Formats: sequence, structure tokens, C-alpha cells
Amino acid sequence: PAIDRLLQIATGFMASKVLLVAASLGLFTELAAGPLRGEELRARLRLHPRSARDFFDTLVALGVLERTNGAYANTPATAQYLVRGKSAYLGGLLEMSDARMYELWGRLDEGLRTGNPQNEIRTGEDPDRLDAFQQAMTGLSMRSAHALAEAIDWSAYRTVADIGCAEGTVLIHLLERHPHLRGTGFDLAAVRPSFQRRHEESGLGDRLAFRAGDFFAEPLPQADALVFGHILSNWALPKAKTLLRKAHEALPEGGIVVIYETLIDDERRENVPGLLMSLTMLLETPGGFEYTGADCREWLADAGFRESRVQYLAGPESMVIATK
Amino acid sequence: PAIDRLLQIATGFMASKVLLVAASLGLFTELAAGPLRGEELRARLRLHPRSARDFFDTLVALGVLERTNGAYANTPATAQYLVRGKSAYLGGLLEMSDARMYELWGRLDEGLRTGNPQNMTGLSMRSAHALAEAIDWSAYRTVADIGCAEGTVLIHLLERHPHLRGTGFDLAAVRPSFQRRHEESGLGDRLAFRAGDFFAEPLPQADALVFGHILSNWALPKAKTLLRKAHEALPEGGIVVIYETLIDDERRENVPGLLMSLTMLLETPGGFEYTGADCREWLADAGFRESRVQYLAGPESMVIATK
Ligand SMILES: [Cl-]
Repeated sequence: PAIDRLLQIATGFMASKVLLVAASLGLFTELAAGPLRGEELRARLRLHPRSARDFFDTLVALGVLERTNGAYANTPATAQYLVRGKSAYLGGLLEMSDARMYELWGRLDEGLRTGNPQNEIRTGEDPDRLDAFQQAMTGLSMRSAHALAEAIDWSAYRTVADIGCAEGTVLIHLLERHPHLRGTGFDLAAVRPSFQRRHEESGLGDRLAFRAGDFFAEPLPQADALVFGHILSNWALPKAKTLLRKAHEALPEGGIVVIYETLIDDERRENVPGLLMSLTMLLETPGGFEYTGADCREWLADAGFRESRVQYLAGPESMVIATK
Repeated sequence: PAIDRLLQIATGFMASKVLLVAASLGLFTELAAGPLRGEELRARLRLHPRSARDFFDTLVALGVLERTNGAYANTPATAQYLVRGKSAYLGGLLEMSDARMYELWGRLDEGLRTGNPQNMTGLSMRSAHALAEAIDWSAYRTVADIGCAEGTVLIHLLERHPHLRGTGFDLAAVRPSFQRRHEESGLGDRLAFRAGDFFAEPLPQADALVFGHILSNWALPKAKTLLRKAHEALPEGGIVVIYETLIDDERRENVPGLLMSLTMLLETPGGFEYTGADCREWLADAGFRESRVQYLAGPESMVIATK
């Protein structure tokens, strides 16, 4: 029945917390080398004997652990993605959800009533957990980057600029996939060291450059293609529109702007991740918001772009592409 | 792939809170009289204009609201089960989850590290109805519900089977709530309340003793003591009826039961969820002649034993 599905979604915070805490404990990393009996896994995690077995068995019933003759083991997915120290490790997303986002969403009611963010802005304010979270975000960025490299005919362009490039994961992957491209990452000066470390590791050399700048205070770098990944959604609409104006001014005739986000579907009735992201923007920012491709096409029209289209990218991400 | 499903479970707290807040706001009750435009719904719920439309459309995308021409309406399921003031209302679970359980589960890690705890009528109805249908109550004349609370389950049993005489047993402080339901039922002298502490005195004698979500609240030695006392209270051929959100015997499949065991960790000093096989062992040690486990109502199962 529909009511049963509704109640299951409504009480999903419990199964969520089980996985989140297992990630914070590094449970799957403890099992990386091989299976462990419950008592040994309990001892290594410093858990109390009252509920350790219940906890491990809940993970089994959720399908994220195996158990064979009393020995717990990783599933394929947890061995691949939830073991610390592997390049594919995504558990940092769960560690930060456990440490911060679960309680932030506990303030949804106050966010909805006040329209105000409920995070550190409301309060006026672990390095290894930050690093793990950044690794997971770099992994998600990589999925978008792999899709972006195939979703656009990059042979039509010689130069690309990523606006708000952070450590430069997307730009680096684009350049590695398309050796004819030259790239410029644009971000605040504080981002330079993290970007340049990835630049060094990539071996791209002079094909990649970093430009320090504040995109709300200075012009954008000229390039054939400008990329805005999860940029416009952080700001109220008038600020987003100034960026589209700057993008139009930085591009040549025939150049493109590529905007990607966890877009809501145009009818605002299908895309759960995009709509949940709009509530995340409520909780995290003073004026940020998630939008639809149709919304963005309107803004791009106002900014003078000749044409535009909406295109699926990968996972929860989609993009709007416009031509000057 | 499996990692995508895993991530969806892990981030399930978000869609959960959307539904929990909708229940706490009484949103579905506001739509009970008919569809409302978003501005009208926002105004009636006193939500800020920044994110009200986002919130309403999240409910639409989750499949719990309908929307056309900018007007929001209940789905059949929320119209039937999430409107307050109706006997069918199941939203109490969501209101209590929003007010208490979401934050309590926020302390799951401290519960796991320490072993220490970290801390509505419609919810018992499905099990109450099934209990009256799943047992041949014609074989018995008297029944006692041990830990009867406000008496919902026992009252329904007596209404369904007019030949039965019933005793609700609970702490003295429960009597006012029980009396209210007792008066409303019209059962009269066929139903009685008996005040007592089942860890301090014998249980009421009856042909059948019912333990609905009782044993799981207490440490195993105390649960075993209650089963001993049940055996002492019953006649030859009498039955003990236990029902719980049991974990499966192999402890690898029943997510509701396993989650309930973690809820018992967070809420009680000694409670735990258990399996049917567990309970049958306890029942044998307490002297019961035979026992069986049966599915009762969805995630609820019952264990029955004969003296
Ligand atoms: Cl063991």
C-alpha cells in the first residue's frame, strides 16, 4: 500500500543513522583485510556488548554487510567505496552527514518557519573528517567531470575556464580527456594551494593555469567555454544574474556557458534530489536556492545568450548549456 | 548499482524529516477539506515564503501530495491515514518521531559505545484487530492483558468476543486513561482494571495472558520472571500470548525488528528485541508445554504457548 511506503520513508532516519554511524566508526575499514567475528569487531570499535551484535546484524539486514558462520564482512559496495585509504573512498560523505547534516536537518521546521539558515550562520560561527569529506566531494565531482567530457563536443573549443573551480577536479579531468584543451581555474586566492597540488599531480603543466579572483568583484577570464558547477545555486537570484552577464562578456561569438546543478525537473514534480537540495540551500545559505533548467534558460535569455538547452549529466546532476 | 542504493539509505534522513515536519505541521489535515493553493497553504501553516513552495513540491515529488494548476491536495493515503481526529489516523508515529525520536536516534553512537539509554492510539489498532482474529478465543472465558496501558487492545478483544471477561493490569497511574476508554466502550462489568507492578506481585489469573510489547522493554532475567509468573497465573490448557516486532530467527533480514532493538537501547536500560526461537526457549524453560510463532500483522509476530 501507499501508506506503508509513506511510513517507511517517514521513519527512514533510523536506517540512515545506522549507516552514518557505521561510517563514522570506520566499521567497513576494520573489515577491509578480511572477516571479523562480532566480538572482535566490537572490541576494535570499542563498542559496548549490549547492542553491538544488534548493530552489526542491522547492517546485514540492510544489505551493507555479509555474515557467514558468525563472521562479518564487507559487501562489494562497502569494500569498494567505504574503506578508508582507497582512492574510491566515499565514506567521507557519510561521516560529515553523521557529524553535521543529520542535526542540521533536525532544524528543518525552524528553517521553514523563518526562511533563515540553521547552520553555523545561526550560531554565529575534526580535520581528518573534513579531509575525508573533501575526498568524497572530489569523487562526486569526478563523476560529473567524466560525463561532462563526453556530453559536449569539446573539439569545437580551444580554451575553457572553470569559475569557482575549487581544487580543479573537473577542469583537470576535462583536460586529461581532451589534450587539445587549455584550461584556467578561477577561484579565491586561498584555493590556489589545493588546486596547484592537483595540477602538479596531473602533470598537465602549462596546459592548466590558476587565476585568483573574486567573481563578484572582477571580470571573468576569457575562454571559449565557461563552466559554473554548483555556483549559481549558492546565491540569491540578482547575484546569479551578474555572473551570467560576466559570462556573456567573457565569451567569444560561438562560445558556450555550461551551468550544472542538482536541477529540479521543469514541472517541479519528479526530481527528489533537486528538491531536497533546495531545502539544503535553505538550511545552509542566506539566499541560495535550487532551480529548474527552464528557470535558467530564462535568465540566460535575459543575459543575451543566443540559444540554450537542458541536458542530463550524471547521477543527480544536470546542466544548462547556452551559446553566445 | 549497490553503492547508489547504499547512499540513498544513508541520506534517507532528509526525506524522512520532510515527511516528519509535514506531520508535525498538520499539513495533511489542512488539506482535508479540499485542495489549497500554495500561498493559502503557506499562510495557514505560517511558513516563510522563501522555501514553502520547495517544501510542498518535495512532498509532491515524494508521492505524498498531489498538485495540479498550483493547487495541492492529499493523496488517498494521506487523506485516509494522515488527517488528525480520525480513528484511522497513523500520523501519531510521525509526530512522535519528529518531536522525540529523530533527535534520540541522533545519539545512536553514544548508545552503542556505552550501552546506556540516551533519553498514538491508532498505532496499536492493526495488531489489536489481528490478535482478535488470529486466536480461537471461543476456547477461553477470561483474559488478562499484562501492561494494558489505556486498554485499547483488550477493549477491542472484548468487543469482538462478547463471551470474554477481561482484566487490564498496569501501574495504578494508568487507571484514569484506562477508565476513559473503558467508559467509552460500554463494556461495563465485563472489563476491569487491576493496579499492580508485575515485578512485585503475582499476575491476575485468567485463561489467557497477553504480553503486547512488554518483554522487549526489560532485561532478559526480568522477561523470564514475567514468563514464570504467567505460567503460575494460568490454568491447565491456558495460553500465554506474546507479540512483538520480532527479529527473524537467523537475525539477518528483519529490519523493523533490528531497528526496534536499537530503539530499545536508546530508550531503556535493559530492553531488547528478540527472535521467535529465543522466546520459545524461554517459554520452554518457564514450563510451557508447547509453543509456536506466527506472523500476526505485517512486522508484528506473536508467540503462543500452552500451559
Ligand atoms: Cl563472536
